[PDB]
Amino acid sequence: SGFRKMAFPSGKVEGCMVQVTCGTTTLNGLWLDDVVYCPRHVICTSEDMLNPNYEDLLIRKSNHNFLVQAGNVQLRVIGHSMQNCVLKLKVDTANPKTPKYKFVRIQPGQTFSVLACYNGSPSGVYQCAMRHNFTIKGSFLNGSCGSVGFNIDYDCVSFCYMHHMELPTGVHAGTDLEGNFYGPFVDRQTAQAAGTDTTITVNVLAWLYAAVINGDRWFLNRFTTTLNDFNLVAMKYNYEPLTQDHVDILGPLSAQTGIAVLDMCASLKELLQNGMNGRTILGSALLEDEFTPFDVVRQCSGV
Amino acid sequence: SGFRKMAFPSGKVEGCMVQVTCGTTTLNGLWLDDVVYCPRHVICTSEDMLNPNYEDLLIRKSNHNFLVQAGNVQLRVIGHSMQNCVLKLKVDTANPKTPKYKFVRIQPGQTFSVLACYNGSPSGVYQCAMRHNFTIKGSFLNGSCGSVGFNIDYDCVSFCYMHHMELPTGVHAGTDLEGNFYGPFVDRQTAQAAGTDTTITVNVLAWLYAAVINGDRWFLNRFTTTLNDFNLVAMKYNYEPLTQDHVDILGPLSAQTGIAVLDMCASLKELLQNGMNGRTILGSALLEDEFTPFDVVRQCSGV
Ligand SMILES: *[C@@](O)(C(=O)NCc1nccs1)[C@@H](Cc1ccccc1)NC(=O)[C@@H](COC)NC(=O)[C@@H]1CCCC(F)(F)C1
Ligand SMILES: *[C@@](O)(C(=O)NCc1nccs1)[C@@H](Cc1ccccc1)NC(=O)[C@@H](COC)NC(=O)[C@@H]1CCCC(F)(F)C1
Repeated sequence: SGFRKMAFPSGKVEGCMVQVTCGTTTLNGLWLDDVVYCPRHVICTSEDMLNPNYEDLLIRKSNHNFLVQAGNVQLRVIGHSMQNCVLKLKVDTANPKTPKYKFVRIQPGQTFSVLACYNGSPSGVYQCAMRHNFTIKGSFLNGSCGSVGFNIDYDCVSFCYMHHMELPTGVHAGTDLEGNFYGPFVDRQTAQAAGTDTTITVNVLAWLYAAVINGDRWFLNRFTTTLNDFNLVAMKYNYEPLTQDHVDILGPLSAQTGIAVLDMCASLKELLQNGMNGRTILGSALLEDEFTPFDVVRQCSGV
Repeated sequence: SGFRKMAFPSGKVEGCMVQVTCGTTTLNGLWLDDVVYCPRHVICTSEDMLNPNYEDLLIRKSNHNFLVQAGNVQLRVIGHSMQNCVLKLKVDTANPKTPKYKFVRIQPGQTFSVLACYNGSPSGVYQCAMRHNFTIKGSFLNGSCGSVGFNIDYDCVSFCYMHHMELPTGVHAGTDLEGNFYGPFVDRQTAQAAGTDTTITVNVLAWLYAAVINGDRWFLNRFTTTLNDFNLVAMKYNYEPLTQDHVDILGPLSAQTGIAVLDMCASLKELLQNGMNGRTILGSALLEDEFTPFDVVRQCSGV
């Protein structure tokens, strides 16, 4: 028993982190085979951040402008190119610790682990979710750019995120590993801000199933609603619409607990309308939306 | 910015996990140099758990009774002995991935990372705190015994916990790495239960400092109280007494924010008396007591 925000073991990713320096800018890189991936703004200076032309800035650079450090061993840069908002630095040595990997792009509502790094050295690991406005609620300080987000499935690391910057509200923005931003954000200095956000409904129901599996049942009731009558109330509380596909994904949790998806929706409908009355669910006094149905099944007992 | 429950990178610990089998019992072990450490109840059977004599059970065992698996390679057991509630299995091979390490015992209020494992394979990492009643609020399923808790300081792994069992309320109990239980718990079948718990006051104040550093200031006030008048109210809400030593530990956070420790105590005193009025602090609607002053300094900006 127990239910916690659990990150994947970060071992496989720690062996890939390096420090990339260009001039006075130092940030983190990801070393896979003979390529180091890092945010392209490592070539920029404080003056070059109003409206930079990265193609112009990259062509005025040479291989010797990039210092790459893998722990203590220096890596010799033999090539450089840009791929969208990411730099690809060809190095002379293939990383002997390169795990089996994929570059995948995630959707709002999906979760991933983040290995926060500073100067090529990992400081901590935690779990994150991609919000509907394409921001994440992470924990990052100056020098954390280049830190990556990932999921693991049978020793295969699926890299999904690279950290680039912090938005004015304190939320975080980054790209997939192909250099394409999550959301309408740019790697230049603008007054950009995160758009409106909604609560991930399928995740809140999955977390209510984890609570039932762990003994929290005070919020249950005999009632049941229709998918359409549930969506009318969800809309008023700024919750994402629940679809029939989400009901089918919640199926295994519904089967394990003997509580129907529309039965669970009637309890969520009441929690939104009345609140919790000073009671808690899995040690929390708010409804949690950062656990997917997969995360719940992965952590909870199958009994 | 941002503030999250952040575990240490688990890489150094993942390379030490092994699977230990004795008969039909399979659990996790920790391989350091040529010794594998695991819970001693791996030698027991369902019949032997009423009131076992572990000395009697261990003497009826031989080296060939223990199968040790490090990933795929089988480790040959050349010695065995008991150290309190832990078994020490001497193996023929020294772990080449053994990091620099210490066996340290932690106090209530301290935190540590947990690498949950099943069959010698790590499944996830998360942060935990030792409560005043010597239990932890972890996330563990059948087969998780042998999972370890640790802290890292400049590449030195200080192992502080080994998981043994779950208590009836769903909380977890284990030993230090010398085999000595945290708390009045035993590794036999009894109706044992966790004692009363208190809230860790110095941790709640440290977390209020993280909120001020991260922009949450609605709970601040102009008032100030004495250490003695604060402790009278803390006692009523089941909070641990705050000492002058705790005030001196909170000093660096007080200096960074310009808010005096007794000033912060007046805000906590008001939060306990009136609640939050539907407002949140660092995304939480309850007062968090699982971040130490160290954890806050480690994660928050020094500015
Ligand atoms: C790096 O880009 C970084 O850490 N970004 C993410 C952050 N998350 C919380 C705070 S920052 C880092 C690179 C660097 C620049 C110069 C010297 C050394 C490292 N940048 C910053 O730390 C930061 C200010 O430091 C000078 N600047 C930015 O993050 C840029 C702001 C505009 C958008 C951007 F171009 F994407 C990054
Ligand atoms: C192992 O001891 C274990 O996983 N313990 C911690 C748990 N946390 C949540 C659920 S269990 C595991 C060892 C094992 C025994 C037999 C077969 C395979 C593995 N034990 C258990 O999973 C569990 C029931 O499984 C048969 N029994 C216990 O945990 C014991 C209960 C009494 C106290 C104890 F002796 F310390 C352990």
